[PDB]
Amino acid sequence: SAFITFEGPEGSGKTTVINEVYHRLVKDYDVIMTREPGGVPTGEEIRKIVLEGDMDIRTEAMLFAASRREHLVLKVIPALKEGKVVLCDRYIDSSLAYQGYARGIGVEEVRALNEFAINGLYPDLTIYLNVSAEVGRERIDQEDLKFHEKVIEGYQEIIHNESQRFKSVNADQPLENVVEDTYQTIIKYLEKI
Amino acid sequence: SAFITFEGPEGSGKTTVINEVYHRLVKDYDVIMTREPGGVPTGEEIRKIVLEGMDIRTEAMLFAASRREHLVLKVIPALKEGKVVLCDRYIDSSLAYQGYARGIGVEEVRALNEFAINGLYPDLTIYLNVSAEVGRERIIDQEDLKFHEKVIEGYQEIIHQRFKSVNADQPLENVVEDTYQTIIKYLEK
Ligand SMILES: Cc1cn([C@H]2CCCN([C@H](CC(C)(C)C)c3ccc(C(=O)O)c(Oc4cccc(Br)c4)c3)C2)c(=O)[nH]c1=O
Ligand SMILES: Cc1cn([C@H]2CCCN([C@H](CC(C)(C)C)c3ccc(C(=O)O)c(Oc4cccc(Br)c4)c3)C2)c(=O)[nH]c1=O
Repeated sequence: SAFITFEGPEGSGKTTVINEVYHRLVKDYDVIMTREPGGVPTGEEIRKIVLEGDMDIRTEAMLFAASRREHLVLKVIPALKEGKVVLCDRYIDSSLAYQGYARGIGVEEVRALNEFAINGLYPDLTIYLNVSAEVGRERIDQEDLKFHEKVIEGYQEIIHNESQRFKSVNADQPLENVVEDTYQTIIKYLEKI
Repeated sequence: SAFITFEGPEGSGKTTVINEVYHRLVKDYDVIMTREPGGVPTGEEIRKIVLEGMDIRTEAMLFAASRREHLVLKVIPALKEGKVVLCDRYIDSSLAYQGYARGIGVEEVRALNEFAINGLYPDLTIYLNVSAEVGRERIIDQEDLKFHEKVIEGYQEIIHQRFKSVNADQPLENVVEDTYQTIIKYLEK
């Protein structure tokens, strides 16, 4: 079993990449792909509160962490117990970069919150779709651009402090190459375990 | 302004105490009575999830999220107006109930709630210290009795500066008087 998360800003091609990589991995592994809330009823009700939110950033961060726990308990943990490879589109690192860094709560504060939610369940491997701010901008106002750059800056601060868990993939390449590198990184990891 | 929370297990006379203290303090102060979620839309929606539908950590994070919304949208605006806010249950209830009695761990729940309150600790906290036996009589099953006892043990650990322990085994008239005198001494100094 392996718990692999996918991370990146908007414009990294993350969702297109995970979809392709998953389609290729299904041919050789017992794998599922999910994201939060991912159909878990409580997480879906929490999602509705977030979308209906000038919500206080700490309340928003707690709602993401509550959804994360419900999705972890109902979907992720049972699949890992059945020996599956679990691919998850966004996890703890999205809260660290968005709520912690870009919104300014602080990465360390948001990490403490998320550690309460995940109760030790860190990913075995996190693929970071490393898109430059400029390529990201072109794939997508001043406020939206400032936020996008701050999300990228946050991910770089997180990856600098936890190098071993992450595998950075060049997301500035054509999408076919991003898919290939991510798939190869994953199979290299899965064949070692 | 003053932020005063009230804590205690069921059967501590907490409802009677807050209402009677409110009625006496309104003569001299701009006072409000509140409890979470306290009518804050988001908090009320979180409460519906809790009541109409759970993993204990998800539950703890929902109480904390409702706590933050009630603090930001109701408590802080009242404190800014110069109000005395009488709040029925706060951080200490999550520590005693989720942390201790439900078994998540007091330290884990404390960290969660410090994220939620971001330094906004009560100015004063009245703990209505009732014995399990007097509390049980005021309430009126084995699992419920043991849970009530665990809640009390949870509060004992928390209490072990803002805390003012009032002897809630006394008749309620005396519990009210002691609580009111404790609050006046705080407000007037
Ligand atoms: C997992 C995670 C993600 N993200 C970002 C990633 C980029 C998109 N954004 C938006 C947020 C916005 C406030 C509605 C604008 C956004 C966009 C679409 C949706 C949807 O599912 O339709 C959405 O809802 C969700 C998603 C996941 C959990 C819950 Br609960 C609610 C939020 C959320 C964080 O910031 N932190 C995190 O931990
Ligand atoms: C502030 C706080 C309280 N409590 C306890 C105190 C004793 C009562 N219990 C129950 C819980 C139960 C699971 C439904 C049995 C209970 C009973 C009635 C209600 C209702 O308001 O109708 C209720 O809903 C709420 C209350 C507050 C916030 C949100 Br959100 C939902 C929960 C909650 C904790 O445990 N931690 C805390 O931080």
